[PDB]
Amino acid sequence: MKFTVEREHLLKPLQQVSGPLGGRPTLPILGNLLLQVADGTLSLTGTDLEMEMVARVALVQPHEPGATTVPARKFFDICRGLPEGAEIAVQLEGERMLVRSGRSRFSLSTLPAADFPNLDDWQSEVEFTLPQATMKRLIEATQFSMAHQDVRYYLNGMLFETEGEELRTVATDGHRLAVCSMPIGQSLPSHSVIVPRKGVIELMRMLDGGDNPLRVQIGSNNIRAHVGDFIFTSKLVDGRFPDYRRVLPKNPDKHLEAGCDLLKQAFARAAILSNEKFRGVRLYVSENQLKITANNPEQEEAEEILDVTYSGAEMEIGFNVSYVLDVLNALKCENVRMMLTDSVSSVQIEDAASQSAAYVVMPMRL
Amino acid sequence: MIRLYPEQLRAQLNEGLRAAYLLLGNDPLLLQESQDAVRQVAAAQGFEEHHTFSIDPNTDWNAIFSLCQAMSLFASRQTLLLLLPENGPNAAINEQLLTLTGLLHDDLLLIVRGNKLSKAQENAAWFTALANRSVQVTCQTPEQAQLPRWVAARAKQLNLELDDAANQVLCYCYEGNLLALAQALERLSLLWPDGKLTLPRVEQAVNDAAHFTPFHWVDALLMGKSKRALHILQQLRLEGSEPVILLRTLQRELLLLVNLKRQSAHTPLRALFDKHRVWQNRRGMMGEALNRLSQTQLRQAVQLLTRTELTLKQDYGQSVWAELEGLSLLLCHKPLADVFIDG
Amino acid sequence: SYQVLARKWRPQTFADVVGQEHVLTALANGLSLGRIHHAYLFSGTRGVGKTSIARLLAKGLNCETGITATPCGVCDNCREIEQGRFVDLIEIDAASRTKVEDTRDLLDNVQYAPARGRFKVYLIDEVHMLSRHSFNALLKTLEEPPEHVKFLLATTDPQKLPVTILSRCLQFHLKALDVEQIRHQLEHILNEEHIAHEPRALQLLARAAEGSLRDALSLTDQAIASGDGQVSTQAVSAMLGTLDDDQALSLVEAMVEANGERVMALINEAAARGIEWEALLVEMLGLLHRIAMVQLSPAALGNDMAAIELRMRELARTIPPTDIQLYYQTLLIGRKELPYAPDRRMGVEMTLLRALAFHPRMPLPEPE
Amino acid sequence: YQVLARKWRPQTFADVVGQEHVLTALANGLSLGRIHHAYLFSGTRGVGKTSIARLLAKGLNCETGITATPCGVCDNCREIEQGRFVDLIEIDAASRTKVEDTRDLLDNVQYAPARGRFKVYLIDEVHMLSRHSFNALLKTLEEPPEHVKFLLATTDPQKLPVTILSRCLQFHLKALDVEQIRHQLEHILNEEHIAHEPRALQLLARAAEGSLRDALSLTDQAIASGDGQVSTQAVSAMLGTLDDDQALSLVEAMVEANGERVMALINEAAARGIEWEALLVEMLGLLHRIAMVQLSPAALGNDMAAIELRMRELARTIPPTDIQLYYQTLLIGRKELPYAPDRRMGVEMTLLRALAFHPRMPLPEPE
Amino acid sequence: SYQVLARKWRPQTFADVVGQEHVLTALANGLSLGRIHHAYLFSGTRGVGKTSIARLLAKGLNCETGITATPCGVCDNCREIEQGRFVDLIEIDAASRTKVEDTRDLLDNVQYAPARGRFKVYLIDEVHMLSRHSFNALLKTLEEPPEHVKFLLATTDPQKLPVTILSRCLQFHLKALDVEQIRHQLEHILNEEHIAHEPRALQLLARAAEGSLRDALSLTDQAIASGDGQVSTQAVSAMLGTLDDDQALSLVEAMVEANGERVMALINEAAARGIEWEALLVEMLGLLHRIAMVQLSPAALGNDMAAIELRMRELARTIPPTDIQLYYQTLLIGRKELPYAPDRRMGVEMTLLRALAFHP
Ligand SMILES: Nc1ncnc2c1ncn2[C@@H]1O[C@H](COP(=O)(O)OP(=O)(O)OP(O)(O)=S)[C@@H](O)[C@H]1O
Ligand SMILES: Nc1ncnc2c1ncn2[C@@H]1O[C@H](COP(=O)(O)OP(=O)(O)OP(O)(O)=S)[C@@H](O)[C@H]1O
Ligand SMILES: Nc1ncnc2c1ncn2[C@@H]1O[C@H](COP(=O)(O)OP(=O)(O)OP(O)(O)=S)[C@@H](O)[C@H]1O
Ligand SMILES: [Mg+2]
Ligand SMILES: [Mg+2]
Ligand SMILES: [Mg+2]
Ligand SMILES: [Zn+2]
Ligand SMILES: [Zn+2]
Ligand SMILES: [Zn+2]
Repeated sequence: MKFTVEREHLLKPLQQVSGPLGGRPTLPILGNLLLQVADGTLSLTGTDLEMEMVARVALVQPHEPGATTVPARKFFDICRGLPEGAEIAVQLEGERMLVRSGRSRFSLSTLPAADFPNLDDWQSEVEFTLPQATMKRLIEATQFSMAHQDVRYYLNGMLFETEGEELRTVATDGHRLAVCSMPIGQSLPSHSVIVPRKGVIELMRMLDGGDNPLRVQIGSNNIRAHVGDFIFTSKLVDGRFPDYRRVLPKNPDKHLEAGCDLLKQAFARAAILSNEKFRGVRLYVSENQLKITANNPEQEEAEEILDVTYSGAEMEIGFNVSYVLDVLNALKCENVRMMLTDSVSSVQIEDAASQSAAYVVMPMRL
Repeated sequence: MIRLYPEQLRAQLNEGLRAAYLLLGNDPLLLQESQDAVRQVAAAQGFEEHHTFSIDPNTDWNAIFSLCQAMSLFASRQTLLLLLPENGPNAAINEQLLTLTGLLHDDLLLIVRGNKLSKAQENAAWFTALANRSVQVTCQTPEQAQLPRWVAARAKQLNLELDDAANQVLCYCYEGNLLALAQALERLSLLWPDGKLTLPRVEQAVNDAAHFTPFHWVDALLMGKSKRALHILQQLRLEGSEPVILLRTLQRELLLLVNLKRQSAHTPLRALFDKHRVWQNRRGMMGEALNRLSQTQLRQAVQLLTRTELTLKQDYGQSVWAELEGLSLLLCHKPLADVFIDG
Repeated sequence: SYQVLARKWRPQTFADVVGQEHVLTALANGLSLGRIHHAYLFSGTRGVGKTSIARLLAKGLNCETGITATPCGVCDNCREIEQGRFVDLIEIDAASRTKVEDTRDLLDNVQYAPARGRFKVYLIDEVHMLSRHSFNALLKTLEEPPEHVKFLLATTDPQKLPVTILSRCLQFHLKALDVEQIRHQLEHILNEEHIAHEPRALQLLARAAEGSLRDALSLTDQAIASGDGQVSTQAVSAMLGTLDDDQALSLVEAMVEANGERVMALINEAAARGIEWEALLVEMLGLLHRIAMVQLSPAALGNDMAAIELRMRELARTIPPTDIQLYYQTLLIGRKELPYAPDRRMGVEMTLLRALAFHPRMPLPEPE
Repeated sequence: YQVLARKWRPQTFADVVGQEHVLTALANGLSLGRIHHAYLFSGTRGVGKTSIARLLAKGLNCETGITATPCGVCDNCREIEQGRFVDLIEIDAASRTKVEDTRDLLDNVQYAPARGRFKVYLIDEVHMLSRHSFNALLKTLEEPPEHVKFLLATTDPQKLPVTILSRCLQFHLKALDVEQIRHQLEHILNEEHIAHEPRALQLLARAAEGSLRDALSLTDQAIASGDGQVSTQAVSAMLGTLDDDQALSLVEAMVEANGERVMALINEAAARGIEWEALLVEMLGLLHRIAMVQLSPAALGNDMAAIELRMRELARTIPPTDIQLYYQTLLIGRKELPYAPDRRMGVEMTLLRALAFHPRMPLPEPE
Repeated sequence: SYQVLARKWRPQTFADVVGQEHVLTALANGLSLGRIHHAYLFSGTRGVGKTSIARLLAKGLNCETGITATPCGVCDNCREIEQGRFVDLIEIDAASRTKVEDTRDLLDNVQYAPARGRFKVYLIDEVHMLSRHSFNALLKTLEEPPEHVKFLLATTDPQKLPVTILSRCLQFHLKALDVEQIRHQLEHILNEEHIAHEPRALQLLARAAEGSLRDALSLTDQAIASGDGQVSTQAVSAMLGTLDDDQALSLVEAMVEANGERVMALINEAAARGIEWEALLVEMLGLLHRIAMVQLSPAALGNDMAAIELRMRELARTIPPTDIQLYYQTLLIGRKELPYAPDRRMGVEMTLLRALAFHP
């Protein structure tokens, strides 16, 4: 084995692969990144067992094929500490790796590549390309509702369901469900898989608004994403995400269309004037009127009156200010329509113009 | 306001669920099975949420309030379980509990698990408020006398056949560890489908896994059964319990016995018992201990205890258990010349 | 290196498991009927098969064939488990993983699905050492685990473990293998390796193992080393004599039978061992106290010790209370005066001689 | 100029004196190739635990191959001899007692050895490790990498967990015999071209109970005291132990109930300038030896052979009861020596106690 | 600046030290021959020259004129060591440096070469106070240290140290200085200090020194302060509470002859005069020992007690030896328990009454 590269090309991919890999490793070899040179490409995998980040770089020097695992921290320190623009030549002698840079030489201990946890040959159940913009929109629309810490492990992540030429993402935390759909354009078999919170966070971190077609591969228990010359593999969280079809109300006859900015500023004023925790704000909606009052039995009622465009039946609902504020933040537009059935039902929020994304929340009982 | 037992709780659930439930006691198996039965009945009724929380000052309450004031998106009529702290509710916990009772909703099914409350802790605002619709299931661990009947009933419910010898072996091996007792019964049922469990059958597939407390050891010494005292000492030693608490518990009763024996020469026992305000159930036990041994004993016992304490916290050795078992045998109707024990 | 017997002779199938018949039958029934509990707790002593049985259960539960009580032993999963490099077989120790951060990481990783196994088995060892926070976290995650995960706990002192863990875990406490089973297993191992041996040597090794197959394997490996590729009675007897540390009991026996030359030989052996002399006196005093208590009540001899049970019983029944009292008093006096003796060795010898062939003139309570 | 203990450390299996059983076992294991992955060494201080461990490490990592007779000339042998062998990891249990430190130590076990054929670990005083450290070490001890060997060592093996004991091959080194210590001292002194006397070597061997390191340290101190020579007088003065003949005469005078000889002997001892407690200890030792001779015939070593016959006479003439009486009187006097007005006064009063309560010939009792 | 006699007269050469001839000879021979060990443990009672001998050895090793048996004491390094300034002579207190970090840095800085001298001497005091883990960690350093560091260990009692430490160290047993050596040293110091002194005062101070020369110097300084700058017999006797009279003999006679009232009156008047009770017990023990000696051999009695000869002789003729031994035993028991009694007077009275209980 032998190859030669420039530290400029390796500073970024090494940082990427070594980013998620932090703290002590469960297995010693998991603390080491596996670098393999073959067919003119050097691929470095910073495996974390649960997640694998692979960065590929191009080799033009007369390298030699070969793979080996080496501790990530000290190798990254060696690459970073060399003079800017210095070329690094890596070779394998015996069980050690020799690094040459001009007048400087280093030796590192390397474990065998066989003991490295092999990426199983599982074939992707559903493979498909997709632009970055659609994926970023889906993540933004269905990331505020997933539970950060819940006993139900399957609700920590969010469920991606591919059906026909459509990809849908549904996220929830026991009170609200946000569902966003996008036509892929290519027919695919039906399949549902739950992606964990950390996996989606890493995925959205990888997104950079580039022109590289993001290729998604959904397997039996693994989800892989190819962006240009970078690979991110995560293990799907098991369980069974509850079906969203039953959650969606059938006929929410009552409708309320109002300026999104007006509701945003009203909720912000209520929150800043009702910073006290607990005591979800009670909103009384009536013909061309919306009065938001603090439920705080002790703090003075900071009632705020707004002139909404509603002209239906009047009622008072004890919502949570933070929940509605976050839901409206997730829907950044000028107008918003909320549809409900009765006093006890799941109010569904949507954009007055677009209806691809649905925000079925429910009121907090009072 | 109905006080019930886990054995008959199934009928109470079947006739109709109640707004408030609370399991009070120390027996782990009884509490666990009562909780499982209540949860299963609730699920059959149509309750899908099984939220569980542990009461502690570090833990917050905003999530609890939000969940009690909110339904479930894909379910309804939640159920909430509260794990009381081992020591018991304090003033802040009392305020939290009365607040919960204030906004308690019928759709929420309240369950409470923890150590049995005391008389002072029994009376409270939230307790009185819930008394209108409170069913409390006593969950105490049955005494040694009540253990054989309990295990016999458990075996009969499992369609097994136990003789006196097998019942005694099970009681000896799993005294105070009824969870392990039930697990052993299940294992024996699986091993022998015939259902007839004779003495070899049980004895060849059991292990000594009983759990005790120092009060049990003091009671055993008072009764005078050497085998039980040695067994409980072995169990406490294997559990890692330090001997200081055992020595203090023994010392309290030893001093009480010495005082009673010395002052009983010309004083009625009843007056002394009334003045000392000792447990009514322990009057006969104290009388038996007093009449079982004379003033010739209770003197080398105190000197032996002092020697044990000195050798414990001055020499810092590991032979404290030997001295403890020697004192245990001494307190029984045994010769115990005391030359070995250096009483 | 030719490997080692303990590593080579790990039981790779349920059929070749020595003893533990009840646990084996229960596990086989559970695997055949398809009923698997959330958590399993293998307890007992060292070198009885807790880890071996746990690994057998893991490989039979994730075998390519399915959930079977007789794993093939040749598929990818079985071979990987035998080699101890199966990704889903997550072996952890409570020793260095009691930290809050490590427990939280384990709990977070539990939710993930197995990589290539039907079940993600967690083989935790020495669970009795888990801190209160870690213990509570384990209880909470065991309250309702995902269907794809399994926990195979392997402790050694269940008394430390509160019964709460048992509230959601099924226990299969192992028992001592007994002398006959250990001897038969040693004979089979030696014959399978074409190793010459004598029956008395195997009997001695089995009796010295003290109900632990791993101890027996280590002892027979030592015998092979000292025996030069052949176990013999003289070699194993010499090895035991070198390794024996029961000098206190032998000294007590010699004192009981008033065998002066035996006492001198045992003292010389102890000096060769170089044990602390005051420690030896304390051990002998404790043995005498235990003998006295056993005489007072047969139950006084706890089951914690079994290698010297017969010796203790015979000594207790033979000697009268007065003789054991005199021995105890003489040993106590010797221990008290040991610091001022010309030498620790000389003090021990003097007190032994006084106990075995003398008697102290007791004081007289002169009338007032 | 270099210390005797360091300079004369064993460099081959032959150089080791005593411990025949462990040496034979290790040699047979290395020759047959049936090498275990975890060896525990036990014994007393200075017996040679570390020496044997380093010899085994040399044998395993020798360039010529795995053998029970390492060459001692290849690079690995020289490096291990100098204590500068990279693969031979000499670890101290007390240095890393917490679980975190031992976990850090075990994290690097998987890596292959630098140049040696095995990554030998030598832990000193392993009993100092905490219970958690032992439990963490259990897994690696049971199934270590094929290129990893553990060589535990501790003076107290009873502190180790039963699991650790069962996971490793135990070798309990025995305290070296007095004759073996004397022979080793004579051999090293002859090799160093140093004059010595048999009595001095006997005294040094007696002083060193079973620890040859103590014998070497005492030999070096005697070399310093005697100005490059080991003379009987120099060793006797350094040890502060007067000749056995004087104590024997003292006890003979004591038993004979003639106090004039006792007074003369103590005056001579005072003139000699010898600490009184040493004299009392010697008298107690002589009494104990007489009692042992009464118990059994072969109770005196060859070192005392020069005065054996005389001693035997005291065994025959003196009953056992009065021997015990004298022993107890001397012991109680030694108990009272620190609180006496003077050491000479204390010893004189103890001897007067012995004479006054003499059974055969009590001191006169004037009313 | 004024300094106490202990600091003023600290030995500065191997010839100024009194006693301990064997250890000094061994050290000098080792330095001369070049056979120097890396671990010198000094064991002995207080005030016998532990620190003094250790500092002298350090000076000899670090002298700029090579390794010399008797350091000159005038070099830069020699003077710095004499003044406690030498950086390479690290004086460590075991009790203070018991924490883990202390020992860890102690064994981590050994690799650094000495700043000034040729040896980085480590003088560890009262080594028995170090923790067991400290000894275990330091075993490796004490076994095969680099050839630039010497460990000097000082402990009041060596048995408390781990056996391994004793194995790896050369033990020097500093013999307790006898009365004659202490008297000679005090006489020399007072003569060199231009202070008048009486032989009786020097003998009493040496006797009260209890084998430690630092205690002797402290007592001399106390007498100087109280004795208006004069070591007079009367001043020393008053300071030390020495009877040196017939009161002790009369009290012993009363004790032997029962007559509790006489013993109580004697103790009461002795307390009124304010004497030292330990001195009284020591005097009684000496008298009883002398009585026993004369019973064994009449010629063993001096002439100093001539004025009380016959009466003393009467005891030797009247008290059987066994009773003398009993009284001596009771007095020693009282001596042992006198510090722990509720009061010194109570302890003495209990001892004397216990002795009174004994009788033929
Ligand atoms: N029941 C058994 N049948 C056959 N071999 C056994 C048995 N128990 C132990 N052995 C042998 O001993 C070796 C180690 O046994 P283990 O199963 O690790 O003991 P253990 O119960 O794990 O002790 P612990 O849990 O570490 S205290 C195995 O590889 C076998 O060679
Ligand atoms: N069995 C032995 N054979 C030969 N020389 C020995 C023997 N034991 C001790 N020595 C000598 O004494 C020195 C000290 O031996 P070591 O083996 O280092 O002592 P040690 O037993 O390792 O110390 P411990 O046990 O950790 S306190 C050696 O360098 C030899 O000179
Ligand atoms: N052997 C001695 N020769 C001369 N002076 C001595 C001797 N021993 C003590 N001294 C005097 O006593 C002073 C202090 O005593 P040290 O020399 O420190 O003895 P020491 O044994 O170190 O005392 P300790 O053990 O620390 S209390 C010295 O400065 C001398 O003046
Ligand atoms: Mg195991
Ligand atoms: Mg060693
Ligand atoms: Mg000093
Ligand atoms: Zn298989
Ligand atoms: Zn070699
Ligand atoms: Zn100089």
